[PDB]
Amino acid sequence: MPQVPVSLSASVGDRVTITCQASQDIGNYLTWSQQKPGKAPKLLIYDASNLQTGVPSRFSGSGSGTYFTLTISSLQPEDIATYYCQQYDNVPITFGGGTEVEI
Amino acid sequence: MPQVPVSLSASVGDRVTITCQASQDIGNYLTWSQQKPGKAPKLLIYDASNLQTGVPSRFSGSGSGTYFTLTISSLQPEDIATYYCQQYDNVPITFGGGTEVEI
Amino acid sequence: QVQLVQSGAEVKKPGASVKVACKASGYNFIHYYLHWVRQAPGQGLEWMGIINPSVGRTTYAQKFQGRVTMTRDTSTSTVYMELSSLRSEDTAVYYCARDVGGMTYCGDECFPPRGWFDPWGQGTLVTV
Amino acid sequence: QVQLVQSGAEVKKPGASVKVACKASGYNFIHYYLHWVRQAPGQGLEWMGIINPSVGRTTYAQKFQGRVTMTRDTSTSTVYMELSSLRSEDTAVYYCARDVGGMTYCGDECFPPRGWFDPWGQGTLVTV
Amino acid sequence: PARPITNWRSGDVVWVTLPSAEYAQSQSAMGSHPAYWSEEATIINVATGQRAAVSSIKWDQVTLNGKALHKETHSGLVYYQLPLMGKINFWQQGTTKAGYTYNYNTTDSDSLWVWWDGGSKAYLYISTYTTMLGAGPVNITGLGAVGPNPV
Amino acid sequence: PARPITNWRSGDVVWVTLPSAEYAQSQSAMGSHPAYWSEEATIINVATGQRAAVSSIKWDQVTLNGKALHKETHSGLVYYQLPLMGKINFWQQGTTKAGYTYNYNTTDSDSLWVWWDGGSKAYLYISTYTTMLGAGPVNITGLGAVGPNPV
Repeated sequence: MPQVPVSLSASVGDRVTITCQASQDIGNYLTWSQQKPGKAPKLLIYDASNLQTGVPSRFSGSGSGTYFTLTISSLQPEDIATYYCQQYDNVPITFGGGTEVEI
Repeated sequence: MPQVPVSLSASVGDRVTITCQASQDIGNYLTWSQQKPGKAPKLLIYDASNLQTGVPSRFSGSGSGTYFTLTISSLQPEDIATYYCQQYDNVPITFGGGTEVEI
Repeated sequence: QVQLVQSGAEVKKPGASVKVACKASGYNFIHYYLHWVRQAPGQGLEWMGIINPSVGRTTYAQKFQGRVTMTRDTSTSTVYMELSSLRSEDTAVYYCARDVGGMTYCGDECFPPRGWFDPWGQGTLVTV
Repeated sequence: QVQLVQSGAEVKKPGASVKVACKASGYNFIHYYLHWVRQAPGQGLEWMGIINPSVGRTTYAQKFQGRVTMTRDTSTSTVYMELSSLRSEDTAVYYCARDVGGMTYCGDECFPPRGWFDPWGQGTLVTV
Repeated sequence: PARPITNWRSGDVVWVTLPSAEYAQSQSAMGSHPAYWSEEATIINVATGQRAAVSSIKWDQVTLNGKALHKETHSGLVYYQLPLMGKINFWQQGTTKAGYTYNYNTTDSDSLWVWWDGGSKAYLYISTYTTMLGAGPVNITGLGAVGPNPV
Repeated sequence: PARPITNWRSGDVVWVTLPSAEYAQSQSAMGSHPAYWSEEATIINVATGQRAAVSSIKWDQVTLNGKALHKETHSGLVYYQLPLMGKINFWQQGTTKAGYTYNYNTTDSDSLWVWWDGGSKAYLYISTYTTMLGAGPVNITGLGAVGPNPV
């Protein structure tokens, strides 16, 4: 599951879009997670687009089938982390590769 | 639910029989519990006769409907306690009254 | 591991509210009914009421009619008991015990809820 | 409260067995599947296998085929991971994550088990 | 709390209750066959224990296997479908008087149907053949297992 | 673990599996009507998650609502009964091909039946009308709710 943007830096308050590509159809069995340097990865959205409770409304998912995307409306400083796309369709779970977001 | 024996003392190694009488038909919805002076009551048998896992095989229940009884084959010193019969048939749970057993 | 832990012992003056909690761990809190049983130091066991930890329904005893309220907290898996008038005769060890058999999803189809008392709480002594 | 706690970090010599546990509390242990994911300090996340805490079935990865065994303990609500050959490249943070959606009683009828990762473990670092 | 009651997956077990149920001679959502309905129904997830009043669910937000439910509009009324693997088993509350569905002699599996007005009023419909439990009002209880999305 | 899988109560939900099920033209335990049976069946308690192989259960120790099960002897074979509130819902494993019971047009509630030889061999029987899912062997999955004891 290649992640087309590997490292994107944008001004504070800009919009960020991160895309994931699959090798076969998954549907909505994909999730977006955020990982800080020392921590366990925190879950942003359940499925292709389903916001977790507590995550602020900047994060929102999209996409279906094979092409998935993650969009963020504002680029608050708490967004310096890595984001991952991981499918849960087939038995071998695989991850994206990660994007480093800077300001 | 009167308990006919209120206090019975028997020699170590004797057989102990404790009877409970109900005001109405209960079926097998009765349990026997053992309580030490300072403790929560410990459970001997689930139903009219169904031994708890871990309780020695001395303790054995019997009876059905209205007349219930508790039997003890040997009277090891660990038996100095109080025993209670409590129904779980109708909405107000009621207890027996207790028997103080001595050696 | 299935276990119920109760709050510490308290002493109250004649006329006061005592709130006793019973935390739950090791299973599904909302699946099992819970009870409260009082234990005077000399007398025997006195059942006080039952609670549904899924909808919050209660069923109190005739003696403890206008004085007892029971509540639950799903988030922290705790059930609460409150005694209001609190005369000197309300000096007892209060117990929380998990009920089995009927598991709160049948509804009224299994609410003569039949089941022996799976783990009793450690006990909490209140002195008035 | 749903939570998974892992054992402390460890350091091992090249060639050894490391056993990492993940205690479970706040829910039904036997109802949910669990996974194990490694995290090399520079590289990304590597899923290693899945476990059914009800029957004990496993499904490992091709890379960790002859080196990884996973076990469970129903009594203590814990799942275990073992790495055998343990070369220097096995320096990673190992994670336990609870799987949702398919809940071990359907069987094969829901075992492409679909569900995101509900709480990840705190992580355990092993250095070879 | 791991998966919301709104989220559904194949293999979920659902315990429905249809209090003071009425009898509808023809139900459009099931191709004009009789159904039982209650306006105060409750959906219970047996394995996880979560429950919700049917009238309290925003049904356009309900998903099954990651996708939105299959909905049909019949004469201006919106009906949401929750497919099940197998037939829906229901019986009169408190009795052993069991009912049967319209496809009693058929391989076709049953599916729950919900009407929702977009606000706080909703019904729950189950396939039936006749007044085998009466004309209503009567309390009934249904049990079923959630199945894959329609193709 | 609160109540053993051997202890049954009214309202329990049971998820049965009958791998490699065969078809019996007449079953004595249900009054000479067809049934599906598997010798490697497994019983799942959906709400509590416990499970047990049918062949691994000593069925003379199984109780329902505090009392032993109802058993019938037919031509030297002992059959144990687990009554259900409603009909038993079963379907072919992995497919939406559902089956139906013998009393498809009847109020009578269905009931699981088990044969046991006293050792480590046991079958599980479900009421059926015909070979609606085939003559066997075929994997099937059943779902039902435990009901009160027979009178």
